[PDB]
Amino acid sequence: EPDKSLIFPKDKVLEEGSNVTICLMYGQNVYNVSCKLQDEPIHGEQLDSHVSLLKLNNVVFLSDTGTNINCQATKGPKRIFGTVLFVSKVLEEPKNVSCETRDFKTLDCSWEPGVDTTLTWRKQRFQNYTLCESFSKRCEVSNYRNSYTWQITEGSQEMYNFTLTAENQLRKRSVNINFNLTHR
Amino acid sequence: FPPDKPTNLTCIVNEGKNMLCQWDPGRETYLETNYTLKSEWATEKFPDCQSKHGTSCMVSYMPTYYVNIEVWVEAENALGKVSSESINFDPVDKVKPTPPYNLSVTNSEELSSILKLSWVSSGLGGLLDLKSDIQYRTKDASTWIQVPLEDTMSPRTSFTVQDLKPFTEYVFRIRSIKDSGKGYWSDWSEEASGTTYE
Amino acid sequence: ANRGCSNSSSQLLSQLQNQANLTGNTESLLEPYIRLQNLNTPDLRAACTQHSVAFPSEDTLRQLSKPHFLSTVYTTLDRVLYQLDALRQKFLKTPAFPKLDSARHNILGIRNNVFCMARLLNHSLEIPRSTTTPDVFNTKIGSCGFLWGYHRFMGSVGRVFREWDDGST
Ligand SMILES: *[C@@H]1O[C@H](CO)[C@@H](O[C@@H]2O[C@H](CO)[C@@H](O)[C@H](O)[C@H]2NC(C)=O)[C@H](O)[C@H]1NC(C)=O
Ligand SMILES: *[C@@H]1O[C@H](CO)[C@@H](O[C@@H]2O[C@H](CO)[C@@H](O)[C@H](O)[C@H]2NC(C)=O)[C@H](O)[C@H]1NC(C)=O
Ligand SMILES: *[C@@H]1O[C@H](CO)[C@@H](O[C@@H]2O[C@H](CO)[C@@H](O)[C@H](O)[C@H]2NC(C)=O)[C@H](O)[C@H]1NC(C)=O
Ligand SMILES: *[C@@H]1O[C@H](CO)[C@@H](O[C@@H]2O[C@H](CO)[C@@H](O)[C@H](O)[C@H]2NC(C)=O)[C@H](O)[C@H]1NC(C)=O
Ligand SMILES: *[C@@H]1O[C@H](CO)[C@@H](O[C@@H]2O[C@H](CO)[C@@H](O)[C@H](O)[C@H]2NC(C)=O)[C@H](O)[C@H]1NC(C)=O
Ligand SMILES: *[C@@H]1O[C@H](CO)[C@@H](O)[C@H](O)[C@H]1NC(C)=O
Ligand SMILES: *[C@@H]1O[C@H](CO)[C@@H](O)[C@H](O)[C@H]1NC(C)=O
Ligand SMILES: *[C@@H]1O[C@H](CO)[C@@H](O)[C@H](O)[C@H]1NC(C)=O
Repeated sequence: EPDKSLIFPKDKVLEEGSNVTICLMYGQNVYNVSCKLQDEPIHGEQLDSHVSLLKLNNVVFLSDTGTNINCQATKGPKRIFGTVLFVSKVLEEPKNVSCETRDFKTLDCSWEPGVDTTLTWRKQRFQNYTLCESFSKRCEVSNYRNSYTWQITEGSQEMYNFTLTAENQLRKRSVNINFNLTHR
Repeated sequence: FPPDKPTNLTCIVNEGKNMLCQWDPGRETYLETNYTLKSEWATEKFPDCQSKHGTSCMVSYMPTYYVNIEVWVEAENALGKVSSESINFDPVDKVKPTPPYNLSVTNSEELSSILKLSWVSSGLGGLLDLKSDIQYRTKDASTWIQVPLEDTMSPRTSFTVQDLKPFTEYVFRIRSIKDSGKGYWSDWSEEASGTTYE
Repeated sequence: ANRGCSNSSSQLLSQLQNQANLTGNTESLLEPYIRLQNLNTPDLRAACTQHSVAFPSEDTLRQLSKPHFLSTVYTTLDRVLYQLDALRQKFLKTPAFPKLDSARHNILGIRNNVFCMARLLNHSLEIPRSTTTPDVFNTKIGSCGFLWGYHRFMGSVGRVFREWDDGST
């Protein structure tokens, strides 16, 4: 539209320390578009006569709500338009994963969840922890973050080979443990 | 034998906690008896307060001020069910404030017979106008001399005690209550010391 | 029904005035929301004050009679409750924002008080959707403007209650 402007992408989910290139396309009547971050100027490059590119290098994590990118035009229609840039932390590997038995019926395994990488809006909500054994082929999403109560089926099987997996919308970490039933 | 009608239904709201209500059961029934405390507004109902042990139970919801609330307790056993009388009160008139802290006593170089007091009060973030009661005494005497309560009726955070002996130490303590005279008197604050000027 | 809101009228009026003075404060809900959404830039605050939702003005409230004023207050509080419920169902984080629940309880209390006051005057009150969001900047701006308008309306209704207490005809 000659009296409007667009910006892409909208509500991008990135990882802390990556790059991004934001495009901005304004109409014909709009002139001298100037975009800014929270509080700083941004040196934009004009790809074409009506387009402008914004380059951000090594974005830093500010808050779990995202970094607002407000862009206001000096000439033409006086208004404010922009998008929110969601930056998330790096997912860590579970540390000191160990399990135990009490009465040959349940296995209370515990681990360290690490750093929380859950956002506030509807972008990233779940951080699942899946524990799947090899000799039995059983795994379900645990309801807790650093604990789980495993139920062993009958058969007097004395062997275990687990593989804990933590996955979010960005990456997926995995750690394997190996132990014995009578030795723990 | 079946229970009797409960009485002595009173409720107190501590600053920073939920509403706590107490009553007397009466006679021993020699049977398993449950006591449930009801609570509701004029247009809304609240969860029940089931006494886990004894007669008092602490509610689970947050207290809302400036709204009349009606509560009553029902006694039920294996032989009958009887409920006490209901009371209609305001949660802001049953608040028990916390004692003021950071009590400091400062002297004056010009007037050696005065001692200016200084303290801070919570007041739920500036919501309640609290009047205070100030008691002072020397270091060797055991009795406490109380200032006239009419002089400390206005909401304030400082007071100047006069008619004191020059070059003598004193001990002070304070407690606050609502301006309208309702509610409950707070506990005594920490004793602060102060020496008059020469 | 008859299990609350005793026949005392001066106490009810004082409670209403105190609730209005407590609610009509920018530090209650608007300032925490602004400090949480990273909207501290002066341009962002100008955009906040620019977009304003249409609320009844002060002269309109002062020109109306008493039952009409009570009915309009009831309807406006109902709309504010609906909008707050929508914002809660869109934000999807309850523990990081208890001011929303506090304001909701305060609005419910004000609604109960005004209903009781209307019942005391022998007047009958008038008895009467997408979770996902495409954009977030526009939603933030809209919520900011709505909170600003709500605080202004609470201040206006508090001033009207004060004028009513001064009159007492
Ligand atoms: C983000 O942009 C920077 C700057 O353009 C780039 O950093 C390059 O990283 C590679 C690999 O380490 C180096 O060989 C180059 O010398 C760096 N500079 C340039 C200009 O290419 C890269 O595109 C991105 N960096 C990261 C860490 O993601
Ligand atoms: C992480 O766990 C959640 C919660 O159990 C699951 O999310 C499901 O995702 C599927 C596919 O998108 C939906 O059909 C379901 O409605 C979601 N909820 C449930 C309860 O199943 C899923 O196991 C994992 N999701 C992600 C994104 O990793
Ligand atoms: C025990 O569990 C580990 C990890 O889950 C698995 O080891 C895999 O073994 C296969 C067979 O050689 C390899 O191709 C894979 O690379 C191994 N790693 C993974 C992550 O799959 C396997 O389930 C079990 N290993 C043994 C030796 O029994
Ligand atoms: C784990 O426990 C099982 C049984 O308690 C044992 O596994 C034995 O491993 C040896 C070495 O290969 C085999 O020769 C035996 O047949 C296995 N079974 C038994 C009953 O001895 C052993 O105690 C543990 N496993 C290992 C590899 O040490
Ligand atoms: C009714 O019973 C209550 C029992 O809760 C008593 O009232 C106060 O109870 C507290 C704690 O039990 C005591 O510390 C107070 O001394 C009691 N009296 C007052 C005036 O607070 C008392 O037995 C009865 N109250 C009345 C007013 O008769
Ligand atoms: C063992 O787990 C604990 C967590 O309670 C912590 O010390 C660490 O993650 C593990 N120990 C070492 C030496 O890594
Ligand atoms: C009283 O409460 C207990 C739980 O403490 C419950 O088991 C019982 O059914 C209730 N009623 C009676 C009459 O005991
Ligand atoms: C009260 O004194 C303590 C230390 O004595 C310190 O927190 C501060 O000086 C005062 N606190 C407040 C809230 O005034």
